[PDB]
Amino acid sequence: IDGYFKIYSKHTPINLVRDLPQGFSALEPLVDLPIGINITRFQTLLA
Amino acid sequence: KIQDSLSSTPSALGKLQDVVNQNAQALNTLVKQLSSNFGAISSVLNDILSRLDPPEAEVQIDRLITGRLQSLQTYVTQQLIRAAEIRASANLAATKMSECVLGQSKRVDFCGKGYHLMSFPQSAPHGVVFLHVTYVPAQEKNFTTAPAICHDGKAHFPREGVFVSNGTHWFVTQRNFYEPQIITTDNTFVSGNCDVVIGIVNNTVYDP
Amino acid sequence: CTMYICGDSTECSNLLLQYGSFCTQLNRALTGIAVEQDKNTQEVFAQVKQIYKTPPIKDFGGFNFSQILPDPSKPSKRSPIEDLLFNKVLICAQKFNGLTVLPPLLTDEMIAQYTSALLAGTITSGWTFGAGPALQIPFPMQMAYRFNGIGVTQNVLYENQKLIANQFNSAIGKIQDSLSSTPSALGKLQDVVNQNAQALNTLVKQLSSNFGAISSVLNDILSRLDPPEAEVQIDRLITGRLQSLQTYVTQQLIRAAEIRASANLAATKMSECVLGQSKRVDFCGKGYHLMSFPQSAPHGVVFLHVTYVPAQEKNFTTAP
Amino acid sequence: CTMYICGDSTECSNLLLQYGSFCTQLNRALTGIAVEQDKNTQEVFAQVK
Amino acid sequence: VNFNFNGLTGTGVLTESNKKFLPFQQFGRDIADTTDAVRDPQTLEILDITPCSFGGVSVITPGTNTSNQVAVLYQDVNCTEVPNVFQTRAGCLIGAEHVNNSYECDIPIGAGICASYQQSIIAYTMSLGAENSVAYSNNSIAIPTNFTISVTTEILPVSMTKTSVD
Ligand SMILES: *[C@@H]1O[C@H](CO)[C@@H](O)[C@H](O)[C@H]1NC(C)=O
Ligand SMILES: *[C@@H]1O[C@H](CO)[C@@H](O)[C@H](O)[C@H]1NC(C)=O
Ligand SMILES: *[C@@H]1O[C@H](CO)[C@@H](O)[C@H](O)[C@H]1NC(C)=O
Ligand SMILES: *[C@@H]1O[C@H](CO)[C@@H](O)[C@H](O)[C@H]1NC(C)=O
Ligand SMILES: *[C@@H]1O[C@H](CO)[C@@H](O)[C@H](O)[C@H]1NC(C)=O
Ligand SMILES: *[C@@H]1O[C@H](CO)[C@@H](O)[C@H](O)[C@H]1NC(C)=O
Repeated sequence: IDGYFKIYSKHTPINLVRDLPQGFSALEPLVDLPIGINITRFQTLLA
Repeated sequence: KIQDSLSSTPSALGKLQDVVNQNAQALNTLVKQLSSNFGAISSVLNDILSRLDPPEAEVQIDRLITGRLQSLQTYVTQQLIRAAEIRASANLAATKMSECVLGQSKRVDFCGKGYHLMSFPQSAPHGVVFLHVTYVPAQEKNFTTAPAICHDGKAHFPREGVFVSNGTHWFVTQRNFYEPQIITTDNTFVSGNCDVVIGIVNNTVYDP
Repeated sequence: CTMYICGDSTECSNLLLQYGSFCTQLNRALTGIAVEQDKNTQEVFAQVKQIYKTPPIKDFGGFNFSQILPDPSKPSKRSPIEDLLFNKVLICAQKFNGLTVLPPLLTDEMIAQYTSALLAGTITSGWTFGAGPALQIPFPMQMAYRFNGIGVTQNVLYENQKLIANQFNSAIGKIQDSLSSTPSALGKLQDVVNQNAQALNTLVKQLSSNFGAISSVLNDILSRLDPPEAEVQIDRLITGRLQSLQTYVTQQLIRAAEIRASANLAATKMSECVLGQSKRVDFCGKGYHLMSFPQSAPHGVVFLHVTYVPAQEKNFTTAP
Repeated sequence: CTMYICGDSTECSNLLLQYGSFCTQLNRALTGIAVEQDKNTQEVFAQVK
Repeated sequence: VNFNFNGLTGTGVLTESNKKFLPFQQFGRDIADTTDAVRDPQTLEILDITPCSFGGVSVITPGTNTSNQVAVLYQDVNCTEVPNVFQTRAGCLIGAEHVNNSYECDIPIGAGICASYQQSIIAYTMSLGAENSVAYSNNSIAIPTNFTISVTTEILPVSMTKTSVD
């Protein structure tokens, strides 16, 4: 958005086996990347 | 006292002097907005038309007219709210006129401070002055009371007044004026007996 | 107007002064409003010549009133149910933009003093204290006077006085429970406090409104614009913010007119329902009016109207 | 405000949004007026259970 | 002081804040959506920022027919910060001598203080209307004997100059 590539992350405990927990958390900003790119596609990297 | 107090004390008619003064200030204030610049090169309308030509004047004057129109609109709207307040006062004045002047009100402290008897209209500049004649208790006297009277075992209650504790000669008098009268069946009534009310002093009644 | 619109800016204040007397009529109007609240408050509560006090022994003819009258138990001279009303029903943040709140002439302790004195006056004097000097009178004969006034004979009161006292105390308990439990019960007062909170919060959000300007924040406008451009942008801000303040004041004048009508109604009810016995049916609450009780509230009054309401039905045949 | 002043126009409504809450207090006031007539009518006519 | 914190400008008094700001977040706002807290840009202390105390000034005076002595009201301004000074909830009133006698309100100040001219100008805790302990008891009745008739003038507006502004 508007010249920023903004990345958020959050680290919390979880206790579910197979689902998303109930409860609330907010993602804080880490760094503001000054890259004016057009991003429309992604792929997840696994090891 | 009204003649001397009003003749001496200028603020005695402050509620009317203030309403006339607020209308005078509203009009004088409106004139000061006619003397106000509002952002314009000049506040004087004759000077603006004498000063500017149509090709520049239409845009600059449209701006000046816009500002003066908001000022006049503000005057009229604010004047409408004040008029609503005078209108409400006028509704109060007309109601006060009809039931306090053209009648007798039983509403306590509605038509002046005291028990209202009558009012007299007086002409005033753009308003009315009411002379309210009211009954106001003055001197104090202490008495002992009782909730009811047990005469022959029946409980006697007053129709109109309150019992006075002379000390050996209890009397009943009208609520707003001490004038003791003998306790009789013509100014009291009998209903039920004295065995349930707490505090009856079982004094004597007369059967005229 | 000067501080709110051109806060801490001499150049902006001087530009605002080019609109003539708008600051003298808006400040005069708001001062008149503040004076109007001191006058209406003084009409409802400071309508009694002297401050009457109850005796240390609160023997009010078997009708307990320790619920509505102030308790020495609280450090404040406030009542317990009234304390519940006060607890149920930023000022720096408001002040910081020049929109301050003036203290009442009568403090909350002084409003409590008037409601205690006026309520004590009603209990000890009926209606005579509102028309002159206070007479002492016991409360059950006062009930007899008010029943006679409403066209109900005294014998019903005196024969069931213990039951009526129990019903009144239970009714007070019902008020305690209803107001503590039900939040919307105080909607008539919650709406006035809420309208004032919204009016000031709306006004500050209008201080956060841009109105067409390059920025809504006045300190940044003066820090960002030189007088040649600043004159146009500030004139835009003066028109928008001044019209917003004019709208605020207009809402306060119209709302004040409605509150004024309510205040005249409250003062009329105070005098005729509290300081007397009204014969106007359904004027002072639903039922036949006996008496009313003032209670202090934030910027307002709560009336406890004691009314006679028929319950059980019975059919009879009649004749003219 | 959107329909009357910027009727069926998103660009005009978006421009109108620059005046903050004037439409929330005008629509709130007029909604209060509508509620006000229902409240007054209910006091005058719906005064019987 | 007049402050400038990373572009945030204003005049006020700087105090220490106890808010737990997260590491990337630098300042806060109130319900009014105006700034009320700042992280100092050089040392990482959390500060609250408030403006300096101010308020209107009302002039307490007898009329010019009687005296030129006045008292000055700083409404909701603490005494200490001002440079017969009486501290009250409404503020510090300077030039009137505080007395212990309550009287009827003449020139109201606010928050329980009224002033009157008695001669000199005095400041006092307001009377709510003298004092009258009523001799109430469960068995005492008062009844007015002699009465007086008083006429009070109450003035109500009826009309206004009928202006018409074309
Ligand atoms: C009480 O009544 C008697 C009648 O015998 C009368 O003479 C007297 O003036 C009354 N008042 C007092 C205070 O005794
Ligand atoms: C009157 O009251 C007295 C109380 O001292 C009581 O002894 C007496 O029986 C009562 N008289 C009647 C007729 O009830
Ligand atoms: C006062 O009210 C309480 C209820 O909290 C009641 O128990 C008490 O009996 C009342 N006092 C009197 C003297 O009636
Ligand atoms: C004025 O300041 C002093 C200390 O700075 C404080 O103790 C006092 O309470 C303040 N006055 C008011 C009215 O808050
Ligand atoms: C006035 O009241 C204060 C506080 O009660 C007291 O300290 C003082 O001595 C009183 N008298 C005078 C003459 O100031
Ligand atoms: C009542 O008071 C008035 C004073 O206004 C006095 O002239 C009159 O004589 C008094 N009458 C009685 C009966 O005390």
